Parts: sequence; C-alpha cells; structure tokens
Amino acid sequence: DVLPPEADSSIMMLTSDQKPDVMYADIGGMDIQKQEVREAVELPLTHFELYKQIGIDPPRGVLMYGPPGCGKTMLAKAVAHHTTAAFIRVVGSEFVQKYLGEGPRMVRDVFRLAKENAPAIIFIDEIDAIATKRFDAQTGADREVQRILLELLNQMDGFDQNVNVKVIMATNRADTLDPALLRPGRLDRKIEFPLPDRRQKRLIFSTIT
Amino acid sequence: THELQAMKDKIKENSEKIKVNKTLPYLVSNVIELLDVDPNDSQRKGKCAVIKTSTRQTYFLPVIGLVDAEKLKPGDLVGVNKDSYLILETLPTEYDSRVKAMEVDERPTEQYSDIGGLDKQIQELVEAIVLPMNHKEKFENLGIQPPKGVLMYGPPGTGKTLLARACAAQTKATFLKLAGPQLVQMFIGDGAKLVRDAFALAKEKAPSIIFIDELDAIGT
Amino acid sequence: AVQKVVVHPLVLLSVVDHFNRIGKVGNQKRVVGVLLGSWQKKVLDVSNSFAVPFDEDDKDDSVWFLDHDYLENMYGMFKKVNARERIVGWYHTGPKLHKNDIAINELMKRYCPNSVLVIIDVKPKDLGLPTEAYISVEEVHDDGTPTSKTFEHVTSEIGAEEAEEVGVEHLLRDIKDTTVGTLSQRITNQVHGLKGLNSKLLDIRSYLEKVATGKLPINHQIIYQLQDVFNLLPDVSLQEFVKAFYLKTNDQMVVVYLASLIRSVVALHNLINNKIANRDAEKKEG
Amino acid sequence: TKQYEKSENDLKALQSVGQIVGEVLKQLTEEKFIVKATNGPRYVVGCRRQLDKSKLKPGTRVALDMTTLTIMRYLPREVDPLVYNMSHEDPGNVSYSEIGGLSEQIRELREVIELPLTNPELFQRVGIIPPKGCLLYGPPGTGKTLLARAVASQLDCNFLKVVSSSIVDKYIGESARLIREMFNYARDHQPCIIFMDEIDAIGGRRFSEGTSADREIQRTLMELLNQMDGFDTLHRVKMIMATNRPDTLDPALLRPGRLDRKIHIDLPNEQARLDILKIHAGPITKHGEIDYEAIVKLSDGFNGADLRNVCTEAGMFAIRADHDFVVQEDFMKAVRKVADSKKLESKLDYKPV
Amino acid sequence: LREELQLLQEQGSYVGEVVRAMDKKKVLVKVHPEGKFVVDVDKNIDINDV
Amino acid sequence: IDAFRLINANMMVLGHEPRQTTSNLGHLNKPSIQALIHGLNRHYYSITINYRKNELEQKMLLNLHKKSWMEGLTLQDYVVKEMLELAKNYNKAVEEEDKMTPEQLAIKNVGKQDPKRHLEEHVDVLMTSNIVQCLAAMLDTVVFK
Amino acid sequence: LLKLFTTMELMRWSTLVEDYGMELRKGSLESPATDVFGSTEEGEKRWKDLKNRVVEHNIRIMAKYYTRITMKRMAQLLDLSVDESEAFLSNLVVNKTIFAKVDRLAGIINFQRPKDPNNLLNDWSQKLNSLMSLVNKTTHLIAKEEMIHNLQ
Ligand SMILES: Nc1ncnc2c1ncn2[C@@H]1O[C@H](COP(=O)(O)OP(=O)(O)OP(=O)(O)O)[C@@H](O)[C@H]1O
Ligand SMILES: Nc1ncnc2c1ncn2[C@@H]1O[C@H](COP(=O)(O)OP(=O)(O)OP(=O)(O)O)[C@@H](O)[C@H]1O
Ligand SMILES: Nc1ncnc2c1ncn2[C@@H]1O[C@H](COP(=O)(O)OP(=O)(O)OP(=O)(O)O)[C@@H](O)[C@H]1O
Repeated sequence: DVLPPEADSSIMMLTSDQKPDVMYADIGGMDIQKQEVREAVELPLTHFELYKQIGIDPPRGVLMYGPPGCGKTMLAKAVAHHTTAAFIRVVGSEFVQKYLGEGPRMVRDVFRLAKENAPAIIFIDEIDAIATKRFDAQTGADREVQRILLELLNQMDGFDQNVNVKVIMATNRADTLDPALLRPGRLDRKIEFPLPDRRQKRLIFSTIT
Repeated sequence: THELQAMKDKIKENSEKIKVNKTLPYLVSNVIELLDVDPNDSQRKGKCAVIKTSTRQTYFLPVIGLVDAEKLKPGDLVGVNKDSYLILETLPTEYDSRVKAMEVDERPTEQYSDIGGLDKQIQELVEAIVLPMNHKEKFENLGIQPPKGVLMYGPPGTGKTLLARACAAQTKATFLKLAGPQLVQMFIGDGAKLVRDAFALAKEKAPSIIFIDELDAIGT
Repeated sequence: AVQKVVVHPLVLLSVVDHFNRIGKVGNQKRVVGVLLGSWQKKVLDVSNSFAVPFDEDDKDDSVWFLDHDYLENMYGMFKKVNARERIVGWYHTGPKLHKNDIAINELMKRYCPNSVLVIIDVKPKDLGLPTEAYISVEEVHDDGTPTSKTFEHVTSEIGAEEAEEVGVEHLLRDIKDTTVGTLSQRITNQVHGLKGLNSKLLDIRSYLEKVATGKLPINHQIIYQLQDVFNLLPDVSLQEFVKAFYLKTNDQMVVVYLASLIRSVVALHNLINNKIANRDAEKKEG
Repeated sequence: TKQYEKSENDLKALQSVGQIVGEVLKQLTEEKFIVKATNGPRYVVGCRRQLDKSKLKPGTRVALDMTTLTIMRYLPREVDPLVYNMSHEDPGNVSYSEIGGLSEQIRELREVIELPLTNPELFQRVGIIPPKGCLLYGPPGTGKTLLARAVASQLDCNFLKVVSSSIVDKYIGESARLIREMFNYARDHQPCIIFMDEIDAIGGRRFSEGTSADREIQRTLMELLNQMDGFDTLHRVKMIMATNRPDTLDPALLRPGRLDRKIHIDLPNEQARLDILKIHAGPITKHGEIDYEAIVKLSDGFNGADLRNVCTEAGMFAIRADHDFVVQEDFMKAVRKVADSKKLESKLDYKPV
Repeated sequence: LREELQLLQEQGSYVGEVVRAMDKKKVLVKVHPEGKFVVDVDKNIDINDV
Repeated sequence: IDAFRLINANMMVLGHEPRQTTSNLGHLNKPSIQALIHGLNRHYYSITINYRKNELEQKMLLNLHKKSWMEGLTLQDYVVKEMLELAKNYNKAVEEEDKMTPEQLAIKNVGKQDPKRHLEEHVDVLMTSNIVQCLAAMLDTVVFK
Repeated sequence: LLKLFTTMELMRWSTLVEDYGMELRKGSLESPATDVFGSTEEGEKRWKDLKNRVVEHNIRIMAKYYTRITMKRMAQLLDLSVDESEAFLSNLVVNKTIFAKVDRLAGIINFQRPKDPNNLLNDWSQKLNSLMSLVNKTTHLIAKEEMIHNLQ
C-alpha cells in the first residue's frame, strides 16, 4: 500500500498560517501594485470560468529582483493578510541535504499542494544559490538540487494549461539564473521591484511615523 | 561467611565473559551526556545516554556499565563490542590518526654557539624562551607574563632553521617539528583540527617548544 | 502491590508436562514448582518457570519440602540466559489449597518481598477461565482473631507474545477464526446468559444456604453491598421501562434505518450489476 | 560482600543489547509511525505497550529497536556544539570599565544589551523595535574581545560562542544546520548573545567562486542571511559579529537588519590612556616615585595589547636588573625601545601591503 | 503469490545493471546505490545474449 | 523452525542417495526453501518433523486460548453507535465513489477496456456492517428478557 | 463563612445578618467591619453583592440538581421576591455562568440540559456502566464463592 500521498518529511510545509507575519498597511502597493498583483497573482487562485472566456494564459510566473528595497517576502506576507492562504516559506540553499533521493519527493509534494487545493502561493527566496551551475561530480549534491530546481521547472509546464498553480520567486542575482528559467513559456510575467528612490521615502517615513 | 569464594568465582567468570568482551571491538563510539527518566505509564527509574559510532550510526544503550557517568564530559574513543553495545572502559589518548602526533623529536646536534654577530639580537629570542622555565616563580611575585609568539626572519640563509632548533636543547623542553605546509591537508577544516590537536598534547606533555617555518606564506 | 497477573500458556504447560513426570511415576499430592515471573509494571507477567521435586504428607498434612539446591543453582542458570527473569513466587495445580500453604509462602519471603502463588488446572472442566491467582497479605479480621494470613484472590488473564504463537496456534488448526460480526457475538449471548444465570442460580442457592448453615460467612459486607449495585435496576416485571420504552425503539431507530437504506443500495449494486454482467455473457455466447 | 552479587546482577542487565536512535517524521496510523534513523533510512513500525502519547512528538528524536525498530524511550534532540560553546571563560565584570574608552562606547554597549533584558516596557509602550544585533570590528584599537566577552562571561549560563573554525567543519560537512541551530537556541535562551569573530574567511563573497569550497561558504551565508533578516523573530536575542575589514560582507551583511549597529573601535587617547595605565600598574609593582603621564606620552597610537604586554616587557627588563620595585626610568627605556621596535615590524598603519 | 513472495523474501529481488559482458562466463552487475559487482552463469540468459 | 543432519563427507566413495520410504522424503524436499538452504544440502540432509499426539494438552491449548480470547469472560464485551456514524460514512461516502465506476462501465459504447468488475469487496463489507449493527441491537433484547 | 462554601445547601439570610451584624460590635479589632460594613455607599454595594454571592452559589448547585423547578419554588428557596428572582436571573444569565431556559408563562424553569439532542449517550451510559457491573458479577461472585468455600 502507498501513501495518500502526503508531503512526507520534506520542507516542512504550512507554518505560515500561524499568524501574524507582516501587516500590509506599511506598503501594499495600493492602486498601483495591487492591480498587477490582482490579475497575475490572486486571480489565478481560481477564477476558472473567466480564463476560458478570454483565452489568455495567466501564468504562475512572478519574478522579483534588485534589493534594495526589500519587498519580496513582504509581498508574500502582504497577500497573506489579504486572503487566508498556505505559503511555502523556504530558501534556495536550505533543502540541500545528505540525501539526494528525497529531492524527487520534495518538488512533487511542494507542487502537489498547489494543484489539489488552491489557497496556495509558493515563495522561494534567493534562488541564485542553486542557480549556480557546478560541473564537478563531488559537487553532485549541488548538481542534484539544481535538477530539483529544473524538475519543478518541468512541473510548471505540466500544470499549463491551465488549472492550477501559483509560484512567486525572488532573487538578488539574475546573472546566475539558467536561461531555461526566464525563457518564455514558463515565466511570462516579470515584475521588477523598482528602486524606492525619493517616492518611497515619504512613504516609508509615513508608515514609520 | 565462606560463600565469598564461590561468589568470587562468578565475578571472574563474568569477567571472563568481559574478557571475551575484551576481544574484540570492531566499533568505536562517541559519547553524549543524557539524563532520562520515564514515568510509567510500577515505576522504572534510572539513567541513559546516547552513543555514536565510527560507522556514522548512533545507538541507544543505558548508562554504562561499567564506568559510571561521574566521568566525564562527553568524549570519544569508547569501546563498544559487536552487538552487545556495552562500554567496559574508556581508553585514551585523545584523537585522531596521524593528526595526533605530527613528529616526535628529541634533541638537536648543533648549539647556539655556532653563530656570531647576532649576539644581541639572538638573546631576545634566547631570553623569551628561557625566562619562563626557571624564573616562573619570580614572575608570580612581580606579576609578569612570559612571551609566547616569537618571529624569526631575515634574508636566507639566516640559519634560523637550525638556530631556533638548537634552542630546544638548552630549554630541555620536548621539541615538536611543525611547518606551514604541514598544517595543510586535502579536506576542508583540517588545519583547524591540527592546531587544536597540538595544544591538547601540549597541555598534557608540560611546557614544550614547537617551531614552525614560513608563517607568512599561510599568513597571507 | 500486585493487582492483576498475566499467565502465559507456555509456563502453564511447564506445569502440565511435569504432571506427565509425576503422573507415570506416582504417587500422591500434585504438581508443585517455583514460578519465574517478570515485572515490568504493577501488572504481573509470567514467561517461563522450572518444576522442582515436591512432596506433602497427609498425616502430617502440614509437611512440605522445597529443594533449595535446585532453587539456587538453576536460578543462576536462568539468570545467565535471561537477566530480567526472576522468581516471583511459587505455584501448584490444586485444585483446592490447604492450610499448610501459609508456611510455603512465608519461607520463600526471604527471596522475594511478596510471593504470589498460582493455582492452575491440568484438566480443564468448569466453570470458566481456568487456573487462579492468590496474593499473600494480612487483613487481620473483624472478630478479634490474631493476625491472619489469608490469600486474596487476584484476577488472572491469559496473554500472548511474539514468536510464541508459531507452534501453539498452528497445532490446533481446528478453530474457525474469528469470525467477528456474525457468529462471534451471538454465541457469547447464549453463553453470557448460560454462564451468567447459572452462577446467579448457584450463588442465590448459596445465599439461601447461608440461612440454614454456614454462618459465618456473614459475609460481611461484600455480599449484599455488591448485590445492591446490581439492584440499581432489578429488572422486575415488567422491566420498569415506561421511561425507557420510547427510548428503546429510539435506539433501534438508526439501526433499522441504516439497515433498510443501505440494503436497498446494496440490492441496487447486487441486482443491477448481476443482470448486466449475466445478460452480457448469456446472450453473446450463443 | 553481597555488593559483588548486586554488581554482577546489574551487569547481567547489561547483556541487553543496545538500540538505535532516529528522528520521527510523521505518522500514517497508530500501528505505523514514520521514523528516520540517523543514517537516513525511513521505516514505518509498530510500538510496544510501555510507551505513552508523549512518545509521538512533532518531529523529535526517538530510540528505535534493533529488531522490530520499535521505539522504547524518547530523548531531547541536540547535535551538541553548544556545550563546546559554553566551555569558554574570562575574568570580569571589572574588565568592562577597565579599558576606559571610548566612554560613549562603554555606556552604549551597556544599554542596548542590558536594557532590553530588564525593561521591555520602553519598547512596547513607545512602540519602537529594539536592536537585535550589533557589529564590533577591528583592529583600530582594542576592546572587541575584551568588552563583549566580559558581559558574556558575566551573563553566565546565557550566551553563545562561535569560532570561525567551526563553519568550515569537515569534508562534505553540513554547517547549514549549525546556522539554523545557532539561531534556534538563540531563540531558546533569552536574551542570547552570539559572537562571530574573523568572518573574512567564512564570509565569502559569491563574486569570485573558487574551486568547490566557495559555494559551501555561500550556503552558510544564505542560512545566516535568512534567519537574521527574518521572518523569524530575533527581536529578543542580541547578535554580535567581528571582522578585520567589511569588504567581503556584501550588501547583505553591510545592510541593517542582519547587522544592525556597527561601532568602530577607537585607538586609546591621551586622556583615555591615562585610565588604562592605572589598571596596568595594579598587578605590576613600581617604585614610590611614578608618573603616569610619562608612559602615556612616550607611547602613542598603541593598542591595549601593545601597552599591557610591553609594560610586562618592562617588567622583564626590570627582572634583568633583578630589582623588585623599579623606577619608571628603566620602564621608559624598555617601554619606548621595545614599542618603537614593534612599529618597524608590522606595516599597517596606514599603508596597505 | 505467497510462494512467489518467498523467492523475493529473504534479501529481496534487486535490479542489476550490466556495464559490460566478459568472455570468462561472468557478467558484470551494477547496483545503483552500491558499486559494480559481477556474477557467473546464470544459464537462463546466455553469455552472447548479454 | 528447521531441521538438518550432517552426512559424512568421507562417504563420497559410497552412494549419496538413501533413504527408503520416499513418502516423507519427497514432501520434505518440497518447497525446497529458496536456494542457499539447498546450497547447504552439501554435507547435510534434512529430516522430517511430526507431532506425536499431545491432544490431552492440545485440547486445552485451544480451550484455554479461546476462552480467554472471547470477550475475556465471554460476558465482558456485551465504538458502538459512534462507529455506526463512522460505518454509515463507509456505507455512504465509500458508496458514491464505488458507484461512479458502473457509470464508467457505460462508455458509451464502447471505447474503454472491458470487462471490469467493481462489485467486490465493499458490497460484502456493507453486508457484514448491517449484520453487525442488527445483532448488536439484539444485545438490548437478549440481556433484557 | 466556610460552611456556606462547603456542601452549600441553604441558610436563612437573616441568620447571616445576625453573625455579620454582630461583627460591628465584635472587637477588640473593629477594622474588618469598618472597611466593609462601615462605609455607607461602599457597603450597600457589597450588601447587594453579598445577595449576589448567596444567590449565585445556589444557582450553581441548582444547575446540577435541575432537571426542573417552578418559578414560585425558586422565590421561597432564595428568600426573596419573584421580581427579585427575575433580576437575579437577569444579571447571572448575561454572565453565562449557567445555561437556563426561563419560561414565565407556566412558571416552569430549568437550568440546562440543552433539549437532550443526544441518543447514543443514553445507550452508552446505560450499557457500559450497568452491564459491565453485571458482567463483573461473575468475576468476583465466583471469587467470593471461593472465599466462602475455602472455610465452610
Ligand atoms: N513599508 C515598508 N517599506 C519598505 N520596507 C519595509 C516596510 N516595512 C518593513 N520593511 C522592511 O522589510 C524588512 C523585512 O522584509 P523582508 O523579509 O522581505 O526582507 P528581505 O527582502 O528578506 O531582505 P533582503 O532584501 O536583505 O534579503 C524589515 O527589516 C523592514 O525594515
Ligand atoms: N648566520 C648564520 N650563522 C650560522 N650558521 C648559518 C647562518 N646562516 C646560515 N647558516 C647555516 O646554513 C645552513 C642552511 O640553512 P639556512 O640558513 O638556509 O636556513 P634558513 O634560511 O634559516 O631557513 P628559514 O629562512 O626557513 O628559517 C644551516 O645549516 C645553517 O647552519
Ligand atoms: N587595554 C587592555 N588591557 C588589558 N589587556 C588587554 C588590553 N588590550 C588587549 N589586551 C589583551 O589582548 C588580548 C586581545 O584583546 P583584544 O581582542 O581586545 O585586542 P586584539 O583585537 O587582539 O588587538 P590586535 O588585533 O591589535 O592584536 C586579550 O586577551 C587581552 O588580555
């Protein structure tokens, strides 16, 4: 007999729903960012009957880059206070372990919770660690985890089209990323976090006061 | 009161069963201090500890049995015999392999009298090493700390290799040969294991003399 | 102290196979041996044991001899093979104990603080779960007697263990197992009335016997005190169920509904799928 | 003499074979419990009747049997670097105020550390976030290891020490779980204090990645970067770091958050050097005629380790004259000469190699 | 199946990988976690069939 | 269990094939118990094991085991209605998922691989489920009057 | 003071005024009667609260004994008016310390139990409790049979 299956010993998932994390009142991207996030992030949650009418694919792809400012995880915590959702809080380098056999189970169980149940937004911070491509065999533990990143890169193609999944992603270095990552057909939406400059000063000074 | 001998025979035959527990372990363990008492659910009380292995496994056995938990802070190199999983005695000395003893040296042939013109600058090296030996009792009175690190450099040949080695015969302390490349190994973090390994033998072997050569290379 | 004990069929046969020893060679008394117990908790458990030569005269009904040289060295033989196993007391096959058993228990109290004797039965007859368990304490008495040592009955239950069911449960082979859900509960219903109402009739006849003779037992008071706990409802004619009547069928409410509802769907699974599959093969064969 | 029979019977219980330990993962049912041994195989096994409901636990270490792999007793899980971390020691107390400068760094390090412990009310009532970290770097003077470790050793059982040699660990070793453990126990003992010294080697940048060994440094980094800037609350626990130069710290560590307060050490000053000489003259005997301004003026731009050890070098020159109480004239000789010799040895400051 | 399970019971039936065939009647067999082992006849699969 | 006996290796000059009475020899040779056991048939030979009658104690061995295994007194066991709410979940929630397959039997028709029999085993489970609850409801009318 | 707390039951409220009305004259130390019964505005609040303590300590034990009661019986037990009963039933019910169903048309009021929707509980309480004692009969009845037969 097999498992239900379940998430096994990987991750471990959930732990976001304990609450609270970060209130969106600080920066929610009112009327500007909440628009692009509306259609391309929280609408894909279900919105099943609307997508068949337009015929345009709302891809899972959400890219973030260029800190400062931070943004990133805060945007994952901002949507957490908008709608109740189970978030995957992980890092690029944390799942590297002494066993590479668990790898095929990880991306399966991480992405199986998006398709079956969809109050789900998966966030991975600083993927440029595993995005580094190392040739040597003694480094195969690193070579296996970027296959893990490429395996979930294949599983996102098994989702489309279409229902259902959402994946948000953030990294501080876009040069080490593999060309297949940002290649069209997988991530079709890239939202560059703008440099705060002068406009966010009075905004961050208003929320601090 | 004559039951002693018949009772003394079974402790030797059980020790004979310890003598077959003497020969022979294929397993060496690392120790972890633990205190565990489980209420049920009449009462079972005691103490247990955690046991590692050299094969990367980590086992579970009650507190030894023989040597008690009074000694010591968690160590390694404790004999565990086959499937019995009982530690009869905790065996020295420290660890590990060739990191333990780098090289055992006795005395140099040459002497400090083979040099000239360095007389004033060689004494600065001769002082710092000789003064803690005899004058340590005089330092405790005046509250003086003896020097430890000393640098010897010059355009080669300066004779520093044999001269600093010839100073080990005058100090009577044991000499241990060491070098910069000697602290380098194939794996990672091995240098941190070697230096902590020598000072562990240094504290046990009483004040001694350890000489290294070309520290600026590894010190770049 | 000792609340309940657990007796395995393995140690029980160790009393039975010794009945084949003294049975063929004779002569008097019974099977008596020293019991090896295992205490992991307040509940007592017994795994193995060893039978010792024993004799008890009739005349001289109080004469008994344990063999301590067989009790000492063989313990070390068993202590070497099994460390946790130790002697918890003695045993015998009874069927009925004699007053001399106060000396057998008090002599072995130097080995163990409290020795628990186990009365067993070599030939099962009546009335129920076999053997017996007794614990040795001192309750004195209410009448003013000197301090009295009387073995109190201990509830005994059989139990199993891993690797010991290999040959045991294989040799029988004649039992139908279990079968839970059909004959298992209904057989006991005929037994719980049989065994329940015969000990009832047996005890109420003894309660009437107490009026004629046999007083004391007064008891006292456990006879009527525990009887009145049975008397929370008697039940007497008729059943005094006027409050429990409309509740009675109310317990049959869900049972009958789940019956008729599921059986109708089970019929829909039985009738439909059968006629389909049967009409398939029947008419397409010829 | 029955103690021998008691001792041997206890050794008979030692004939019981030892079991193996593992980590619980999840539970499928009551008769099957997922358990991961320290070796990494995962088994679903039954259980015996002597255990309780506290045996299950949310992913806690248990002891599996060697036959049926059943659990006997549960124990708290630790990899135990921490007992090695608590093996340090240091006098003071007193060494807090012995350095003498800078007076603003003496008073501030006493606030940011001790005030959150005694008075959390100021943070919750005013509604401000207390600093969860600090940075002390060198060597423009001394006091890094002296002032911080003094409060550490005085805080007794509550402290955490980290040596730069434990990050590299061993070949194919995992320090990523150490970084998560170091901050995990930092959230247990409160307020915890962590010291990281000489991070130039283990703070490796990902700009130039050498061999196979630079990435495992980046993994320990990203583990530090995640929990310090978390998303996991460090607010109560204080952290300290130390480095020679903040060149390789990258914009991640140079940022606030993970490294909050960076206090640069300042060299002893003629006013402050007068105080540090008072504490140096305590252990060493001197002649009845002594002038503290003489030693302070003759030695300028010297670290506390330079002043102390050369003042002991003056005592070693004082024992060369065999005199017990010695005038400062023989001191000023050995103090000025030996120190001026130290200045022509090491190049810095100011010129780099 | 119970009789078939017995053949698969003791150590379990593994899956080998043949890296090369030898003229000595022994066939190299590689297990995925382990190294490369070797085994002889094996009369069911002929040498030239390997 | 197991049984074996060492045959003399010096017998190699003589014949290796006793004994007579091939009945228990052929039955002992089967199942042949894997391979390495028959690989150890070199220098060894097995031996048959039968049970002389213990039926005196073997009659009580079945009696003592089942008497203590039936409700402990056979009385004491007479999870009940709470298991029926769990049963009617297995009599309903499990029913609709098992009765979608007869709709999958109609293709229609016929593009899917046939035949497939979805009748068992849950139908007989629902049979015993109501047999349990009806004879468990009889406990009311059995113990009482 | 402790007798009212242990075993509860009832008492005549004037007898409590007899004991605690003499504590003003008691003493030696008059301070306990000063801060409590010496203040006019504070004491009257504690006097009505003393009425709330004696009525609520009765409602708690009555919630265990009900079942049901008549409204007219509650007034004579609480030693106060039927209108004061509705007042003491109003302030205690908003504290939700005891669930109650108050029907003032027929005078029948009851503290809990919520309509008794359960069924299996009556089947579980009856069968388990009673019948296990019925099957425990044979357990110790044959044991008591052994006790009496070992002597007479
Ligand atoms: N309204 C706001 N605008 C900008 N930044 C904010 C705001 N509110 C909080 N922050 C900052 O966000 C930080 C935490 O956010 P987050 O966890 O996303 O950081 P991060 O992106 O992981 O940092 P890094 O970019 O260094 O990896 C806090 O330290 C806080 O200073
Ligand atoms: N000033 C000197 N006095 C006496 N002997 C000398 C002197 N300089 C060199 N020698 C001799 O020359 C030999 C060669 O040693 P060398 O001087 O090359 O080593 P070194 O330069 O001191 O090594 P390192 O620089 O690594 O310490 C030595 O055996 C030493 O006895
Ligand atoms: N002002 C001082 N008073 C007493 N002891 C000092 C002083 N300064 C340094 N020391 C000694 O020097 C050792 C190192 O101290 P610290 O880490 O503060 O300086 P440092 O970083 O070693 O300086 P540098 O890097 O220039 O050697 C300490 O063990 C301490 O005993």
